[PDB]
Amino acid sequence: ARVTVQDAVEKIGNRFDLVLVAARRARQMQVGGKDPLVPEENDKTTVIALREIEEGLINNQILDVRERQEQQEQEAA
Amino acid sequence: EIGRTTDPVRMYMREMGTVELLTREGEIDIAKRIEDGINQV
Amino acid sequence: EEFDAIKIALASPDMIRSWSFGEVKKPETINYRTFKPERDGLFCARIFGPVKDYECLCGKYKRLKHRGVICEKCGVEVTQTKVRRERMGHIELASPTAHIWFLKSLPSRIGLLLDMPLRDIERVLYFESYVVIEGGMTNLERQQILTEEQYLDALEEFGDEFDAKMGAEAIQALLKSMDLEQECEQLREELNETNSETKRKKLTKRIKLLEAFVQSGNKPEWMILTVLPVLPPDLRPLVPLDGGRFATSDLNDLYRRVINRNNRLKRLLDLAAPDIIVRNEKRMLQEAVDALLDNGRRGRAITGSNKRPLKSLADMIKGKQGRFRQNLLGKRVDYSGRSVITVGPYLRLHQCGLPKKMALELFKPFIYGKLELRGLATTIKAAKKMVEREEAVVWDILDEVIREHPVLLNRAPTLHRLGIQAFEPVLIEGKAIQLHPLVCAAYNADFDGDQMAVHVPLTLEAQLEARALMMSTNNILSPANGEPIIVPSQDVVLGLYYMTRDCVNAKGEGMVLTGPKEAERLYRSGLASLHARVKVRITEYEKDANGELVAKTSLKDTTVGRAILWMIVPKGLPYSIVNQALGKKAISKMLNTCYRILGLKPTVIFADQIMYTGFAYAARSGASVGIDDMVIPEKKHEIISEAEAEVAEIQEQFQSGLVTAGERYNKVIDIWAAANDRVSKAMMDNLQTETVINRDGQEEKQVSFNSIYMMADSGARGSAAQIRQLAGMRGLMAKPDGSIIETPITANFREGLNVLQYFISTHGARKGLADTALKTANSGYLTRRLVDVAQDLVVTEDDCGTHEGIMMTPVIEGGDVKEPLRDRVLGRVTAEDVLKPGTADILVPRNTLLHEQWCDLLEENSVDAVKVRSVVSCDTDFGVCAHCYGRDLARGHIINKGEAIGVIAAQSIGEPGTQLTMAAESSIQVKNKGSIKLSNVKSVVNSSGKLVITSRNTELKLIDEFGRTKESYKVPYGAVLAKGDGEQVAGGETVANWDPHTMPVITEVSGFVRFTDMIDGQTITRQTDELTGLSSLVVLDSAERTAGGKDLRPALKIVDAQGNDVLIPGTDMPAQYFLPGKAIVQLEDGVQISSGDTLARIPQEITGGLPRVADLFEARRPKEPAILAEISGIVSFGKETKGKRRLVITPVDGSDPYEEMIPKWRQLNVFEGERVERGDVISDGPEAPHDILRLRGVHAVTRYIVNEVQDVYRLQGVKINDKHIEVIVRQMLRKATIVNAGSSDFLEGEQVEYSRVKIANRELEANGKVGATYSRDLLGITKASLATESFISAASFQETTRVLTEAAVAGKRDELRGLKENVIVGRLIPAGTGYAYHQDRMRRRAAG
Amino acid sequence: ETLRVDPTNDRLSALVEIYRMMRPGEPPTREAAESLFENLFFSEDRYDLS
Ligand SMILES: [Mg+2]
Ligand SMILES: [Zn+2]
Ligand SMILES: [Zn+2]
Repeated sequence: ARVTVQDAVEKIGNRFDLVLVAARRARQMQVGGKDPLVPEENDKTTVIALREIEEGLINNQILDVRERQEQQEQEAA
Repeated sequence: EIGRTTDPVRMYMREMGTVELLTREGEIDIAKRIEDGINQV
Repeated sequence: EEFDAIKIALASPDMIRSWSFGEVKKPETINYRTFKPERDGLFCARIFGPVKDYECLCGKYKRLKHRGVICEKCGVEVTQTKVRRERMGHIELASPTAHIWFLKSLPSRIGLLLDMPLRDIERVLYFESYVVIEGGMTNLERQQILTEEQYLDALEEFGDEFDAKMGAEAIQALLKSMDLEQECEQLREELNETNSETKRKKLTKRIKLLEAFVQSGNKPEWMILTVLPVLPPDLRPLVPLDGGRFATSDLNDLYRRVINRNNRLKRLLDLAAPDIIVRNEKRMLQEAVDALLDNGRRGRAITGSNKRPLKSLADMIKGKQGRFRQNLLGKRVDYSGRSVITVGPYLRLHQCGLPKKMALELFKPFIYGKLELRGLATTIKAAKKMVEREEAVVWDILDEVIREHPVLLNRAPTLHRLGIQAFEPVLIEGKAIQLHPLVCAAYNADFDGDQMAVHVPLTLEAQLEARALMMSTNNILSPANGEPIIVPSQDVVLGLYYMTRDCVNAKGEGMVLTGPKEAERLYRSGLASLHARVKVRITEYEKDANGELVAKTSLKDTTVGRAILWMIVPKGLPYSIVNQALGKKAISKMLNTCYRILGLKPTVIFADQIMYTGFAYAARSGASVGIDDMVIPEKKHEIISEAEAEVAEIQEQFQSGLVTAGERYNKVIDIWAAANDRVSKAMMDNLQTETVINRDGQEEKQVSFNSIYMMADSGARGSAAQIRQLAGMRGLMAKPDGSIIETPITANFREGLNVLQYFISTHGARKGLADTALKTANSGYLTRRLVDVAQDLVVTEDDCGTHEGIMMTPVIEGGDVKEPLRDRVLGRVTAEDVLKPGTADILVPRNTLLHEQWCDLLEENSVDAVKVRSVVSCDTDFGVCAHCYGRDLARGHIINKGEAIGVIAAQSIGEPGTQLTMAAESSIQVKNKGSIKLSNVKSVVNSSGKLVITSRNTELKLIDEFGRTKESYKVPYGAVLAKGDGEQVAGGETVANWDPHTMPVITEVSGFVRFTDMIDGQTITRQTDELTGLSSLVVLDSAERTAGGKDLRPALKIVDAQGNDVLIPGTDMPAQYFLPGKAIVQLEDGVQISSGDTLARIPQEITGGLPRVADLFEARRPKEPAILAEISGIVSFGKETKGKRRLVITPVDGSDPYEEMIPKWRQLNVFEGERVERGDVISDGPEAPHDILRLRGVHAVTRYIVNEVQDVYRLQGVKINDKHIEVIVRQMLRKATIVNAGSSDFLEGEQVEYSRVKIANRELEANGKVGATYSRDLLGITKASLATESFISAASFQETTRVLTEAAVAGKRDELRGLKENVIVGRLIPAGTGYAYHQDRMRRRAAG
Repeated sequence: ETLRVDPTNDRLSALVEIYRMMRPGEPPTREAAESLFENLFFSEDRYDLS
């Protein structure tokens, strides 16, 4: 979260993996125009991504599944 | 004796020092021979 | 665009023409009125591109209709301007010219190919003598130097078959004609017959050059230039300065003179000049080319117009200020600022105060973007005008921008990775940056004029890794050792000390309080004091078996201050933490406990609250410093007068001649030292515990509340020595260099020094100050070398699966335990578990991380030696596995895959460098009680019943009741003992006795003594004494031995009445005690010697600083190395040659005899045939690491280097984990040398990477075939770093020209593995965050 | 001992030795060596101990 990022690291493992995952999710939020899962509370996209990861919503597996589903649906139409 | 004097100026002066000057007679001698060669050709 | 590798090779002339766009024929640059460029000059627009974008000189072909079309009339192509930065030209030399790099850069590759001494090529090139290319007729041969007249002599006779030339044409003709295959095979054969070591190695290196030179596809002809390339104009600009003048680079000048000489040479040849003139021109052309390529290496540097040498291409690459270090490895940066720092005590640990103006400037484009988003500005120019006039909406937008955006704060020099940290900004007014007090220690910053630099991370990934990896709340432990770095300091410590301490009866004795809240309500109302001793009811919490917090309530005895402090402490910790007067150590331990019990977040909040409370109560204490606070003992002058009178009497006694100079000097120094100690102790006694208080009645005695004493105890700022100087005596001083002045300084700073004493102290002051000033540079250079050696290390695997390790024991140097296990094994992985069924039933499971709990288990079971997995033994290629490393000290767990170990190790070792500086040997005395256990001891009983030792290496220990070693000692050879093995010795007892200034040959038996092969006059000298008439026999050595008595080897026969010697049981050795030279037997021949008596008396009569560690890591050879025993067996002397001591070791079982030359004046420890093993020491002196590695093995050299580096740091109280030194040693054992014919393409004497050999060997052993045999080499830091498999890394490090030449000749290929390589080429490093990226590219190698 | 190691024999050879040490690579004529030594240490305008 805002102060310390300990819980997210504990949730994912590597710090480096955390950085990469949260970066791609934040890019998604910023420019891809998606809707944050957790409330805004007037936060940058970076901290919103970290709070999403913190409580188990966003993770590399989930992001991959979501993107594959979107691509499948897009190609269907 | 050459102390590996890499200075090109030294090499030039050493090479040019050998040939010795000669005046008032040679110049006439060489000029005559030059003109003789030109006349021959 | 995308690439994979970089390769280097020589350039063929047709290649150089391939690069070119046209050739440069005139030396003109630009026109003097209209500054347009000239037709074929150095700046032509036709060949190097157009000056102004999309516009040729005439402009007939314009308006982007013609793209790439050349306008014919002006010759100017219509394209972009950037091409002037990348198009090249060329120059066609009239005479071939040698390339200086391949001629002078030693070992002179041209010399190696042709096998000619350098001076011969020199004499040929400078037109001083001829050389024979081809003698078909048998008279002459190839590469024979011919003098001037000698060529005339050979031509006039022979002629028409005689090819001799002179100058660079000759050298090129020699290289062009020489066929590589022939010499390759011939030298291959030649090594097969005779190997003279020097000849053998020179042939190996020449064969290496030829084989590589054939492989690479280069041809030797290309070492000599015929076409020369010309660098693009915009990299050597000619620009107009504002004042009307012009500024130019030097390459313009050098190119101009090359072109001038070349043009005039063409003119001369066209004109048919005499030969001396053309020879002159040819030399000057060659010199001009040499000065172009590398100035000053040809001896005399061409100076510019001014005074100074012109700077050439090689100069643009090489130095500290060349491209490599100054523009590629580190460069100036946008989005950055700089200013003075100041303390902000109200901040939270993750914040920094940023001035409004700096913030407005740094975040400019972000502000433009959000001004446009909200519609407040239509266009960017409107946004500019909005910002420059600073409207209020701009400040609102800025406040919205910086929120959640971290910035990076840096303070140079950046010694370790904590010198850069990321903070969250708070906008302030003013112009100074506000820094949180707790992070000053990490930065090494003090607020007296320092400055720091601010950088802005831009992308989302940069922001995230500033928040996750770099944020200040993530760095609380140091990566060098595990201890925390957030450590409260001066004012915080003073406040907490004052708040906690207790006092006698003062207000509010013996009240009873319902918890801390009442304590605060009492103190702040003036009803009680912070120091009252009160009884308070307190509820602690304690973490349960499954993490639950059980609550326990009790009634404790404490003070008001401690009760108030308790309100801060997070729940989970015991009350005992707060219940004593806190110093610095106590506070740091409090934080450490909170960390290892509760986690990270509670410790962060707790650290803040400690800081806030410490400031508040330090201020309320009102501690100050007056001059009355430095008390002086009432009896100082008495001590001084007594010492003065006593020294006066010793000096008076000197003139009686009873005392020499050395005696008097030493005595006086001892006297003054004793007086100093008495004065200091009296001062501390008067100061420390001087307060007498009434305890409701009679008197009481307590520690004092003197302010300077408070600053001493609390550990806030003072120390004992400083206070000694303030109130005692200043002490003794030293003359400029070594000598310590006789009369000390009796005055102190309160009393004031006088003129002479001040002048005396100035010496030491200036010496120390200059030391620091000139020590910083050495520290920096050392750390740079260390960083460059070990950068490629990254954690790559999870488990190499190796079974090796290092056995580790606590260090028991001398008498006392320097280091226990728990400091030395914590956080490492145990390999090949040590079990002890029996006394302790020791169970250590495989491959476990040693937590604190496991260490506690080890302590209570009290085990001493543990084998531990270590980096130097890891089996992974191109990296180390996580398990062989251990903890990540900064974080606290098993280390993550992909982290850059090598840089961390180098930084952690090099960081403390700045603070690092620059005989009663009679017997052996045990300190504490215990039991004796000897090891490797050869004992012999004498008649006195005393154990005499003859073993060379005898070690003394002290086993305690629980079975640990508490002491260790080295028993010298021939030392008499006191007690045997097994019995318990007593504290203070002496166990051994020997003669210090003597090595005696001790007797074992009795009987008659026969003096054999020793004659008087030939071998010994007659010595006559006075009336008593006691004579002594002294054996003369072969140095002064006469020629007739040379074969006489002195010896002592031990015979009985019959002469027959009884043989030792079971052993067949003859009793032939051949004592070596100078066996001084005072007793004459035929004297009964008792067992245990002295036969001979041969007497036996340290940098330690930053240079010491620099020499340890550089693997330098000590001047006087100890010699080691190579092969076990029998030892003897042999036949001396010119005095060459001849040492012959014939093995007991091995057949081959091994001979060693020995220096004449060096002594030998061993006498004759002994049982000496691998690397048994035989001489005395410093030991060389190379020998350690060759003989004892790799673990031995690692242990040696670790120990002797760590001594230097321990002596200064600097704690570094051994793991980092192990890493550096690993990187320092990289190469191996091959001694075998294997199955692969290797050779005798080649040096190749140990990993490469492992790969080839395992590959062949998967196929049955036998691989080659190798032996590892140990190389210094600089060597090992210069010998990597990558010319970019080595070239950026040091010695650029040499490594570029070797790489160019050998046709190397760089595959871009390291970190420096990717940094230079502008890519993601293969470590940390970037790691994953490269591994993807790795699997792309599968699909290619 | 220095005399025994000393290779030169007379004055002129000594001047030649000095001359070819100071200016290597030039023929050591009589007058050149003489002038070099004099100007080297004993000439008013080329040496001054103030
Ligand atoms: Mg300062
Ligand atoms: Zn045109
Ligand atoms: Zn390993």
